[PDB]
Amino acid sequence: MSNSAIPLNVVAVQEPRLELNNERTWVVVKGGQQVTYYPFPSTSFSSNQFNFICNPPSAQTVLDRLVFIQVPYDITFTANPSHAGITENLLQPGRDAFRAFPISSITNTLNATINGFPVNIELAQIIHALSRYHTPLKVKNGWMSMQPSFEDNYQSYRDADGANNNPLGVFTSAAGLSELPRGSYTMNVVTNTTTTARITGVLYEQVFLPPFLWDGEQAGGLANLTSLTFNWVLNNNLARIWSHSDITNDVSGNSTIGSMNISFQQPSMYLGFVTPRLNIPIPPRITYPYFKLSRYTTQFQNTLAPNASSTFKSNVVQLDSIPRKLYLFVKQSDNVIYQNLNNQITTPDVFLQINNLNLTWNNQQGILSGASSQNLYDFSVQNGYNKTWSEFNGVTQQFNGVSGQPTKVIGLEGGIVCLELGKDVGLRDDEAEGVIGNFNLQVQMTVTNTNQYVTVTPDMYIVAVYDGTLVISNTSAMASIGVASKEEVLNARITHGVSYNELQRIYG
Amino acid sequence: MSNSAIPLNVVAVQEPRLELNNERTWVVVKGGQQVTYYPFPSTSFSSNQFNFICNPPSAQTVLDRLVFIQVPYDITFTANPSHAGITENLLQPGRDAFRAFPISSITNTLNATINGFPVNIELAQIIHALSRYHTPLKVKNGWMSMQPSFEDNYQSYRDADGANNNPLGVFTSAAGLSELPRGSYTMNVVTNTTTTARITGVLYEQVFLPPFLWDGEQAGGLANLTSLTFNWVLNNNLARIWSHSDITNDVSGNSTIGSMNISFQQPSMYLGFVTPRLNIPIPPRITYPYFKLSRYTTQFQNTLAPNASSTFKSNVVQLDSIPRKLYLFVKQSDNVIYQNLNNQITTPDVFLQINNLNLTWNNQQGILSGASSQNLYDFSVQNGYNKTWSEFNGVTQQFNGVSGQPTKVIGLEGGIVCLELGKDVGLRDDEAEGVIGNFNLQVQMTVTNTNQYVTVTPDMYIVAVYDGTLVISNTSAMASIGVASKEEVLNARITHGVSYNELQRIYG
Amino acid sequence: MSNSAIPLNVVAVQEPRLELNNERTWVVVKGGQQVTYYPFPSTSFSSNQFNFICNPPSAQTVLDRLVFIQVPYDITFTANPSHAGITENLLQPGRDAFRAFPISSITNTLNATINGFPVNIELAQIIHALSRYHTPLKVKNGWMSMQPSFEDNYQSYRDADGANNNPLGVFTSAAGLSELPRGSYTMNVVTNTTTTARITGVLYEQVFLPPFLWDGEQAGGLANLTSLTFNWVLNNNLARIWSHSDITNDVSGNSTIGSMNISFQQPSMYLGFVTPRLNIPIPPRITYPYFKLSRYTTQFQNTLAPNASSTFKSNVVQLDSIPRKLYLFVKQSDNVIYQNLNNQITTPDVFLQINNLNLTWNNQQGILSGASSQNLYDFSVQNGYNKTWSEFNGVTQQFNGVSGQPTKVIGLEGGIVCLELGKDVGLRDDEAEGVIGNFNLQVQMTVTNTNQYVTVTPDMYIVAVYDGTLVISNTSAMASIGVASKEEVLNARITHGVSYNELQRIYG
Amino acid sequence: FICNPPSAQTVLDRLVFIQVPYDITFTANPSHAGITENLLQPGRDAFRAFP
Repeated sequence: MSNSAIPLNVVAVQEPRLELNNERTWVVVKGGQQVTYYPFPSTSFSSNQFNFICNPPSAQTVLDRLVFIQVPYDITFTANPSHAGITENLLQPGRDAFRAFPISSITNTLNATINGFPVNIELAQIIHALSRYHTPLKVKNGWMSMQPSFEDNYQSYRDADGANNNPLGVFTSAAGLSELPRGSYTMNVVTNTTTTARITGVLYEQVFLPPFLWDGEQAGGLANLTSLTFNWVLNNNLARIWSHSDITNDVSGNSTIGSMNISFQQPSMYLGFVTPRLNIPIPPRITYPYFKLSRYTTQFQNTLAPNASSTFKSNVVQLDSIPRKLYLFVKQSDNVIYQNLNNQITTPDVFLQINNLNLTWNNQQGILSGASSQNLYDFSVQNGYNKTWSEFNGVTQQFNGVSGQPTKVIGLEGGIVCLELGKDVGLRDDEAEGVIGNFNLQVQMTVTNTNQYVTVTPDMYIVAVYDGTLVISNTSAMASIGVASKEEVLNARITHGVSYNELQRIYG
Repeated sequence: MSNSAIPLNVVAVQEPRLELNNERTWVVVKGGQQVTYYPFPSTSFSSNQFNFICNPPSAQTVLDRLVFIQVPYDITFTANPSHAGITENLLQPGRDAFRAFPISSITNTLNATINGFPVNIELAQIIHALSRYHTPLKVKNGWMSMQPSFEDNYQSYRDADGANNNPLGVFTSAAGLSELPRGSYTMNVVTNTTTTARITGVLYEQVFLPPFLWDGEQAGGLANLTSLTFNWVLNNNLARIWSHSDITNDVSGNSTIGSMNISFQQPSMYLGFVTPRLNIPIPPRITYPYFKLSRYTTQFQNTLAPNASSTFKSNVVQLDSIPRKLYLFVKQSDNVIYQNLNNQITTPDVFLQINNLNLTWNNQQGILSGASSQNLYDFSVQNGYNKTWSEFNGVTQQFNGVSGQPTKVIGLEGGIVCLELGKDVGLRDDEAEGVIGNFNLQVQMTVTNTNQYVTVTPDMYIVAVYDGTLVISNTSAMASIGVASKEEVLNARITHGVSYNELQRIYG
Repeated sequence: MSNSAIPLNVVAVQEPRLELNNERTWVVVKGGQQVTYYPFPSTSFSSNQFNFICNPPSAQTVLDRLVFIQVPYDITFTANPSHAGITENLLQPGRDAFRAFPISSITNTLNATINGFPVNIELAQIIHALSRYHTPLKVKNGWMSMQPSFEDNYQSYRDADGANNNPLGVFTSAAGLSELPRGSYTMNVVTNTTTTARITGVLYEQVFLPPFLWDGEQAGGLANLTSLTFNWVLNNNLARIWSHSDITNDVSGNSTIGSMNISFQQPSMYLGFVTPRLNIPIPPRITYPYFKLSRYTTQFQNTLAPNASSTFKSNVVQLDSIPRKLYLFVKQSDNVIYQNLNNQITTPDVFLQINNLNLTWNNQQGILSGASSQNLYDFSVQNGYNKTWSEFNGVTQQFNGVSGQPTKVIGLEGGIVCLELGKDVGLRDDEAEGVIGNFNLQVQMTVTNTNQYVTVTPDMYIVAVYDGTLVISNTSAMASIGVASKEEVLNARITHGVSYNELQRIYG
Repeated sequence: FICNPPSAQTVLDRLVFIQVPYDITFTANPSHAGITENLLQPGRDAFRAFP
């Protein structure tokens, strides 16, 4: 073992088939009596907003972390003059089902308040970008399963048809043990005929936003609470619920659908209070890890079309502590596409293809000054991108064998680049993930439009996410955002106790 | 770090791109010399039952856990009178296959014995429930691979044709890197015509039993046995092996296929016997974990069709130990569907969707009642259920273009629950999962038949599993269940050292 | 206690739902300042060979391990007389793509000298068999996604279309969240008509060989080089880079395609150097792991068609030391398939099916003699083979319903049996996977041809990874095999601390 | 009907009932036909109890 260059300690291991002797230990798994599910109905729900107020039955019963809300709906579509003619029923087999995920993609903001202190997300904007990280296949089949979940891979629905991974298709055509397309999801059709269609059935969505979870892995649930309350509020159009594919759109211009009407009925909310065993006691005061996500958008001009390039820069945005990570991407601008039921229904949620990023921390100019666009797709994947290199930089050259119509090109969805802040960006001496505060950040990346058909006005985004502890001791909830001392983030002993692979799990 | 509401300890770990220093030892992996595999041919195989006896090469051998049996078969179908025609070829491309898993669904029971003490899980029924449960896609493409294993997901084959996820499809049409359909299994067809078919082949099955694992993890193999012996008994019906879609049959319940005859030849099992290094000694008395499964059933003789709901009580059952975990699924009941070749060959293995399951403990009444079928699906995907929410509570719409024939619904698959008691049942203090004191349960559950065409008569199953240690020593095998004493569950010190996500991989 | 003498220890773990006390420690993640990536364009790249010279900035700046090289390319074709004609575009919708992975398959060898001492791995023949091995579904969509990736299942491209997993096909037809067929990759198509076609893109390639990677699973990167240099040499033929399917070509028959010219444009590597922070200091000399990939090959004069079997009887190859792993397969021979192009493009890379393997490793002289050909597959899969058993030993029955054309069999690739040395082959006591000695092995295996059309002329392969540590201390790089000694290997005390799946990860 | 108690300090009285407005259309099959009496008959027609 020694005798080669440096000497090294020697150790031996056992091929797994035979331990055989090692100390065997019998382990009993304790769990407090009375795990029960209590469904609260909504107090004071409205078309554009819902409200709940749920009290854990008693102080000292731990409430688990996964929660969700089921909301029954309805819809009616109507044929409009004068799309040149309509033959056949408005809804088609492979043409249309919900956007993914339907309820939250309409939500403006979701605020929840716990033990008297409020904690909010901004759901409408974050989710599609947040959704690609970092669901392994196993976990897209996990809890994700409840709402429709197939992310829109295609840059314009029209071209999707008629394909095997067409994002909105019938349950058949899914290949065995995979993600089923959005059109698989079930609901009644009261009636469906030319000139009119009515449809109805109850659909679930998970509450997102920390400390509530939506992933593989469980964790210790909040207790001891005295209050809770979950206020939604949904942005005003409500046409973004449904999807469409423009193949069926009339040749000159117009659509079959305009216009549509959406309901909701009282929606319940499902949570689970687990009281614990008398003998084992639970601390008087206790601390949970809580993240806190923010968005910053900046629209740019002029629009680029049909597939040309340009550059964009952002004004300096100053933050209060290094965020855990920072997402970036360039979406088709919202100010456009909120015209018309038609546009809102037809258009997909995919980004524009980043051909190079250059960003700058205060006092460092040109981080990743000349990093391969492709090399950006290298990390993450490292933080969990989970979609082939072809999705990233999406354009697929597909050719046809006949004389002599030229071969058509498909836009395939741009990328969303995420750099973990301490690890990938690089960071000065005596600074760390939750230290405070006040550094400036400015990012100038360049984008190519890929989408063939439409002239796309663009827009940039940034997302931050902050590491933060939150102590909740009944009755109150002080949550601090700078939890590490500058002089104690320098000179902390290192440790090979925990592998950095382990931290990859605890996420939000 | 401190300066929080509570002071917390600090440690620093580095990003993985540079460790870079630590004490990195070299490591020799030393497992015993002389591995080998024998092919024991079965003395006294008949048409009803197979039976082998296998003794280890000698003392000082550790038999490895993975065991499997291979068995050359032969089948002749014959066209029946007088559905004719009958035009075209008996057997079609994506209409016929084996049923998955074949030689396991036919066999009644599989008793083996170690050192004189007989362990034995009866196979029929149980396999179909367990198969779905613990396997993910990485495991499925491992050993599980040998037998046909694309488990049925269409309420009836009739509609199944011909989507890219048809359970009995040809190997072409299964996406790359997914579960392939049952018609991909090599069998060589000496002839296929109208009025005649004959197929020769050999097929592998994985002995399923408590001691053996059938999943990829490998753990110490049974040392140190002197004798071993297997025993399979096949049900006399034996036509259950083949599966065959409805579509071709007609005009009215006339199926082409009736009736075939199946023979077998000379089945042989394979065991792998390692012998450990002479230097390193193995203890004279070892203790393995040993799980014991046993299914209780009550069939009620009522019918419901095609989509009505109702409810039934499973009926009292007394027990001495609380099981580790318990499954509960209402399936289509076999007293019907065994008469006629017709029913026997074409009816798929799926179960009925559940609306609400409500269990009652001993004197509890009780319990877990108020949990939406939606919430019932949360646990488990937590112990690994591996299907979407779509397949569970399975019934899905399909849209229909052209005017004005109505859109048609498609039944998908049944939902099969499972709740490890301590984790999901809730339990009175002093009662770990696997002690011994007297208590009894009954389970009542509402259910709906979702399949579209046949009157289906239900029944129930409750499959419990008990934990205990089986101590193998030379020469004998004591088995103990309820190894903990009731006083001992109180006053057992909690260890943070072990974690719960580990115990999911120790199953089971 | 107790109750299972020998009585065992009892520890009680908590439910995952509730802890709720244990040491919550805030973990400051820290990695040194200023990561940066720089693209190294080659000077003296030529169409036949190309080579880059790229040192790190200084000593004491850790160099990352994943490196990759992108190469812009230009290809034109010409219509081949006298199959003509010949209607339709040369290229076809799903009859043509890149062979995967392209750059490596065409390149004869590749040498990357570290800190002055050269390390090289013939790349042309090794990669195809090593590829199938260590890649899960997660990783296939991870880094490796960058080049065309989808591997060959069918034995003759001719048959496969139109199949949902036919390896060359447009993006549509590929189901969601899976390995996509090689057609979907990008290439600007400038002109395509009968009698010509011109195409150009920029295609990526990971550099392969140790210490670089690969499966990430990122690890401690190389520090501290002073110089680093890469050369590739590319086989003269160069036509091997394209694919094609036999279906298009004429009956006799001539191929529609011959001939074609390929070029390159500046092609450039990409590698990023972190630099460490002032607080934490990195050692003067550090030791990495490192493996080498030998290849030994022997070919036989006897041919066998269309689907008959025989045996060999491999030439004795003598091995320098016990090697970590061995892969041994029988492929179609390289002597043929380098003449006349048509076959050279048409032929796929799949192996032949193994019926019995029996090899004389260490005076045992019978090894795996009587182990069922199925059994090898399973034991190998314990090493990650990631392909369903059906495809290993590939031959598949597919029948039809038209009276009365005979059913046809498809050839489906063979397997590549691999056997880790301590775990599978067994070793005389006193032998470990590192230890230097002098022994030689001679394989002896039967093989059956499966593909229906061509007369295969077979040949053997045997690949092995040696194990040893390499120590980089500027400016030096002594590498050593056989680091542990024989007196040392025996007597080495075994740990229970580290386990075995850990030793599964550090593969390279 | 998902309804919430007003204060949770107010006892809820035990008798509860619902009311459903409803609408039926009858029509005659041919044959039996015909038929010459009103499709609803003075003494031969009612709701089943309790409907």
